[PDB]
Amino acid sequence: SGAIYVGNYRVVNRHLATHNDWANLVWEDSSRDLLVSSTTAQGCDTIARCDCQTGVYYCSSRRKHYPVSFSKPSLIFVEASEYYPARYQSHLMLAVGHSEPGDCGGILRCQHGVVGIVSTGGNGLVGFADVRDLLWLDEE
Ligand SMILES: Cc1cc(CNC(=O)c2cn(C)c3ccccc23)on1
Ligand SMILES: [Zn+2]
Repeated sequence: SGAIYVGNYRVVNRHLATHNDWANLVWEDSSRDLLVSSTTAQGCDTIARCDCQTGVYYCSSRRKHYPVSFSKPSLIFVEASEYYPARYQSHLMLAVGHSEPGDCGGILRCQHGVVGIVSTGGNGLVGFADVRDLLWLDEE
């Protein structure tokens, strides 16, 4: 579990969105595994605006933050899971690291801020849904 809290927005994995998230929907994209809902209180997280390929991610199944190198956001084939059939997921970055289904929502960050959240995994790889291209998260 986990979310990004920026301005009056809550960014979560679309497959973990609650009824309250859907009832207060701002934007959602199934191909990116992202859903954004509105909040009453303002958030503390800052979004990175860069093309970094190194950062640190939070792994709840180890209670640890790990430094990783990750690929640029791309269209990648993801194996079938409890939440999606086997399909191509867009704006996805991969790194070598541990992850389990429940690690979804853990933040990946760099020197400029939040880069994305854990979304996929298996076979010693961890995949992150990028949010750096969503410029509207900083305004409105
Ligand atoms: C132990 C162990 C090792 C693994 C292997 N990781 C996985 O299967 C998954 C890791 N993440 C972040 C996912 C998201 C959606 C669906 C599956 C996964 O799972 N349990
Ligand atoms: Zn950066």
